[PDB]
Amino acid sequence: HAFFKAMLFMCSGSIIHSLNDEQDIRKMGGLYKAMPFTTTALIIGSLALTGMPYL
Amino acid sequence: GAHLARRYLGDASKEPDPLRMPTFPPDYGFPERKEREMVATQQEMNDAQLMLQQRDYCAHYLIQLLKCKRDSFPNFLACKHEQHDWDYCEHLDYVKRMKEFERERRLLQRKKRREQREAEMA
Amino acid sequence: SGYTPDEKLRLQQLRELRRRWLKDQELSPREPVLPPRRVWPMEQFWNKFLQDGAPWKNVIYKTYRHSIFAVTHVLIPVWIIHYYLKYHVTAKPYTVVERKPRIFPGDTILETGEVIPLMKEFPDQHH
Amino acid sequence: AYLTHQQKVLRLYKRALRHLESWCVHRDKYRYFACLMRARFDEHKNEKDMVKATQLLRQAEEEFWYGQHPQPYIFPESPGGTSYERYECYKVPEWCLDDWHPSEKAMYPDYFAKREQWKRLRRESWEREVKQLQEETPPGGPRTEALPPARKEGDLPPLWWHIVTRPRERPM
Amino acid sequence: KRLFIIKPSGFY
Amino acid sequence: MLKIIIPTTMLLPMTWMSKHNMIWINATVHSLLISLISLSLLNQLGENSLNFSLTFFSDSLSAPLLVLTTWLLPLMLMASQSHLSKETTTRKKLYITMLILLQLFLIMTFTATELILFYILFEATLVPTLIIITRWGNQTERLNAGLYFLFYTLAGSLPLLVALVYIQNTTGSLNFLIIHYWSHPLSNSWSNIFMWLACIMAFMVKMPLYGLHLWLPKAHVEAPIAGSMVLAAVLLKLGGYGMMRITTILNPLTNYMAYPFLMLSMWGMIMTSSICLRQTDLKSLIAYSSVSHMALVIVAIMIQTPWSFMGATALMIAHGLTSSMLFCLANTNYERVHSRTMILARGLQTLLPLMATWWLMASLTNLALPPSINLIGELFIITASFSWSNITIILMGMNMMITALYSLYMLITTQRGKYTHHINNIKASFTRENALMALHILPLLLLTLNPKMILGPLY
Amino acid sequence: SFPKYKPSRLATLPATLDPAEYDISPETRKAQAERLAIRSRLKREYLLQYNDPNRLGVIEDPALIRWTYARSANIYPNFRPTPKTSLLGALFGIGPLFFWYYVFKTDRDKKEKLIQEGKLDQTFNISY
Amino acid sequence: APPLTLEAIKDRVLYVLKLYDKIDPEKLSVNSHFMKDLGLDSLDQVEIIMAMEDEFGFEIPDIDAEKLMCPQEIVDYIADKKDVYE
Amino acid sequence: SKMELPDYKQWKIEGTPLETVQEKLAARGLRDPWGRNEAWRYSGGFANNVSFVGALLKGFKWGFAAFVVAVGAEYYLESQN
Amino acid sequence: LINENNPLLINSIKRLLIGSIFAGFIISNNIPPMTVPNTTMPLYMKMTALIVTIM
Amino acid sequence: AGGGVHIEPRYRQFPQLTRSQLIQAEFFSATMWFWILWRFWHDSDAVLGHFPYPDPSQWTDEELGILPDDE
Repeated sequence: HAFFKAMLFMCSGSIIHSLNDEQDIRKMGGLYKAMPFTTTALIIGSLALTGMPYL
Repeated sequence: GAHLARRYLGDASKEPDPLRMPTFPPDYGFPERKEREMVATQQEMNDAQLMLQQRDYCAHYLIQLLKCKRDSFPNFLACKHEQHDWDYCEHLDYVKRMKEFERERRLLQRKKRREQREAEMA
Repeated sequence: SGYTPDEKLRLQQLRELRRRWLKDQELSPREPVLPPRRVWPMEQFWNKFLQDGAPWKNVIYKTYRHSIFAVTHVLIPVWIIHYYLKYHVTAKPYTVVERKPRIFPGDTILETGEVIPLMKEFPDQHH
Repeated sequence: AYLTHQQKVLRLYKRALRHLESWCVHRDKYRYFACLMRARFDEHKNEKDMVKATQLLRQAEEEFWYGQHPQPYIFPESPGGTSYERYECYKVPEWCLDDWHPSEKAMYPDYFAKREQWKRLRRESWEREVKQLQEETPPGGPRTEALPPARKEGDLPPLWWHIVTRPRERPM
Repeated sequence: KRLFIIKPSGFY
Repeated sequence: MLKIIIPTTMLLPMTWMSKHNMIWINATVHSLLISLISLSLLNQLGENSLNFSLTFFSDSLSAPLLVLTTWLLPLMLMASQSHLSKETTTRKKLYITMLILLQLFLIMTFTATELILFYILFEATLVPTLIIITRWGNQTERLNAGLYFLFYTLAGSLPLLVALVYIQNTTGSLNFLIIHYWSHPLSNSWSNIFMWLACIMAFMVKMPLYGLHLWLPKAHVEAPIAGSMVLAAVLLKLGGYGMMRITTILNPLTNYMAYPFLMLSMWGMIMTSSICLRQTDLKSLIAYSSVSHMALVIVAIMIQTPWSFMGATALMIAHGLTSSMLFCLANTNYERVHSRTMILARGLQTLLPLMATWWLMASLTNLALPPSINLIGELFIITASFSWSNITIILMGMNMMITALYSLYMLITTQRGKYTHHINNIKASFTRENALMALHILPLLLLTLNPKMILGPLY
Repeated sequence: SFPKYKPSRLATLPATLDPAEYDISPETRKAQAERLAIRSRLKREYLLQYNDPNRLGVIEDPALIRWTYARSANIYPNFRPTPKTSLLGALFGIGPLFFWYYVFKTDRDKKEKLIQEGKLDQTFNISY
Repeated sequence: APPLTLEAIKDRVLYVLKLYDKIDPEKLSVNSHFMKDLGLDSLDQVEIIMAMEDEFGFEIPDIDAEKLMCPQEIVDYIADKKDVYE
Repeated sequence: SKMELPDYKQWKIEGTPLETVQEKLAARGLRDPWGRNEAWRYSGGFANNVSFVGALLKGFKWGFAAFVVAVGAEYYLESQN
Repeated sequence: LINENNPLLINSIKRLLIGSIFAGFIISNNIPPMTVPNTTMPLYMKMTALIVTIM
Repeated sequence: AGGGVHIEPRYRQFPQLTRSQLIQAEFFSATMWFWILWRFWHDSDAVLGHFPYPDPSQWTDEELGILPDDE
């Protein structure tokens, strides 16, 4: 839990600072192809957080 | 499991409670029930720094996982069949665990039906 | 529904005074005028090495910084801890007491050389 | 003070769209229902009975309170936002510079000289601006807190120092 | 452009 | 002890005859020098206390408390040359005269080898103090405060005097040693109960006491800053020091006739701590905070447990050093804002960075987080109380709640938050203020390395 | 419609849907107008002293000193012994003290009742 | 966060007023009074600010919202709140 | 750079999903007054958003590509064994 | 203004990325057996670790 | 102060990316999927199951050692 849960934060921190310190989920979207590394990092943490196999 | 449904939602009198059994004698209905065996004396299992909760009959298959793992260091993927060997006997004695659970259950049904049958017969 | 002429002129005057106030909130290129400082007489070697900062120079230049940091924060601390442990902490009894070294059947104990006899034959049941 | 009836309608409409934005989230639906929200506004505009309007405001905001988002959207730099005065820690009053050591003051020569110009100018204009304030007080005390602008020429707006010299919203 | 920063006296 | 008592007196002729402006400087340096001499008493044998002579003797309880007094004298002297330098030399010299005399009585009181000898100067500390609050105080209610303080402690001192002389007429000398070795089990007769009250109420009225704590808000808040430390740092320990010294001829009557006092103190500290959570005056919040900690000391003595006394001495000296430092904190604002309302001067961390830090670890030390001896003080009492009764922890720990909320609440309200807009008098902290406060907290942290000295006679 | 909002002291009724402001009378019209007037007098005079470039002290706030005086000093001289104060003082006073006395004595008597014939286990309890 | 001058301001402002199809895309005077010139309504005048509020990402107080009546006043107010001076 | 503002006369409502709102309000009678404001949010490079699953299956193409080479390497190595 | 090209952001997240992918595989295979992993156990609560998250 | 960063802000248009930040994202998304079923093919009993679970009705009365109901 230490690995991915900490990870999910600065990835969200990456989104927050870049998109003018806004934390409301209502104000992002389309960051998949706009923020590739963070999007990959977020979904990796999300899959790890779900106990998805062999991770 | 269907056992809980048959107990709480069914005839709880015919369901063996885990805390209650073993109630009937070992050889009751078993001509010459054979005792379990322990290849490893408690001296080496105590020596092997093995946890008491792990200090079961199948622990005899466990005492060499740590030995080979220590010898296999740093290669952590060496012992695969050997580790598989231990969890198999884990399965075997685990398999023994619900068969005897059902054995006492079947004895419970057999005794209950017998008593009711003879009660109306007498 | 509506800057009234009085308040509109008020905001007009107050704006430009604030604009000029911020127009005085900067600093000159000379600013800050820093007083002279004394330097440790070893920076000359690195800064001269840093004059070009070539790939043949920067990695080696950073090596000294990484090396001195390694000695100061690892070598010196580990020495004093080991000296503290070896001759002061371990001098008193039962201050470094460790778990008994786990051994298994079929292993020779070092200080006695005795091989513990192999555990008796396994039932040999696999999958 | 007096909040006129058409003003409250404007405030309610503004808060309605903000809440509707929080509910709709997506832009196309946000523009969809806001137009529907707009459509159900302009048709009740030509009523000659003010009793209808205030009665209309009654259940309308009663609808607003029921339908308000439990987690409405606020920009961070607004009351309740995630950056509400989060930069207030860094800001420092300007008068604290008077306590600086002369070595520190001399280390910013030109700016502190300009500070002296501001101080002297404020000192001179203070008498003029207070005289203007007392010369045009509404009878029976100040009726409103609104400040009067600088009337004559070569003067400064009365009561200007703190607002003009307020610390910036980005102090660092 | 960088501008003045207002900080309390620290030399003391 | 003569190596300390005579030098302490010797400052008085010196200060009264020093130069016009050399009064503070000369007095401070020898006052620090005397505290250095008083450091000699920290050594205590594993057995009977150091008995220098029939006139004076020091134990493992008096010596840690004695050094606190001697170390304190520089701190009021260094905390007072800002609010008194505008007065004439003679009055300033008279201020040193009171402070030096106040110390001398404390030194002799803590080291008295005779119980009645203890009683005179322990009571005689009133005269130098009463002058300080009433003369140099800075508010109108200081006069009623002086009457409140003087009469409230005198109402208990006299019954002690009648009790002590009665023990003389029945058991001979009241020497602390011969009293300890010649002990008679106190019967449950009604007279012995009233004798128990007389020998106890004088000391118990002195710390605070819930019901008898009304003089602290009057005295401490209205007292001058140099005095205000003393009414909370050391004289509260006089009421303390008496307790462990006198509770050796009252056993076992203290075993039974202690529930009303134990019950008053345990529930009382929760009440008075809750006062701090909803106070308006900075000094009053500090003074009421001292009530809760001191009430914890009152609880500690009345079980007569080795662990209880063991943390009792540590708590007193740890609390005394802290309460003085917090009273320094109130003074620092008091010079600038010229008022004691808390919400008047919020936002000091932005203006005064280091003074905010000095307010920081002072608050944590009052928070009694480990390893600060405030924690080692309270935590030891918790175990002693817990062994006495398991329900105590419910009342014990609930105090740790309130002492956590108001301690940071005083911090958060003053230091953090937006600075007050209309103030423009706060200047950089004088090096006197910062240096004084470092001399408070630093030995307090330095004591954490070896609290074996401060533990007390039971250790 | 739909359920409305019922208020409480801790959860006050929002001062926007309160019927009081929605209906308006001429008496209320100057009532709020004079709220601005008295507030303007307080604000302008404070700002006048605030913006004074020679005021190097503290602008004293009468509301603060009155609040401190009323909350601290001007209370007992206005205290009058009346039933509700009398029982409240007795309840929040000796009440918890005697209540704590009972349970703690109950703990103490039960505790020493256990050990006097040996109904407790403290074989390793030595640092009491 | 790169800084911003008032030149970038009315480039963003005049853009957003040009966004209003009710507004003529070529009658954007810097002091185009919304009522006298564009002939909108106060409700539509209200509609401007939250469009501006999302454009610059910040709240405009409602009391100052109706007080803004021209593109210049909007430009002036946004410059003051963000302490824009060049 | 001076942050060159894109010209207005390129962002419209057609093609973007906002257009479905348009004729729906046309039947209502009210015309969309600010469709072009959100036109960029649905047009330009920010359109063609990947479906939800495709986010999870990101890199699957190269993943399965690395599978066969690794598995085939093991298969021959096990065949040698 | 969205951007993550800062090396500090990239390297910090990447370290936790490569950590999260393996982490458990290394640790679980490496730490000695300390409990008794149950083996005999029916399918329909074996799969439920992943069934429940599929919905 | 001075700008000139490697990026530049855009107005309502897609911001510029870089060659590194895409493939770095592509690489780790690729090897995680690599790691997903590669461990599955090398180890399936962990997720699927290691031994079958015997059925209660199936085990015989005799091997259960229940005394016959008739006597």
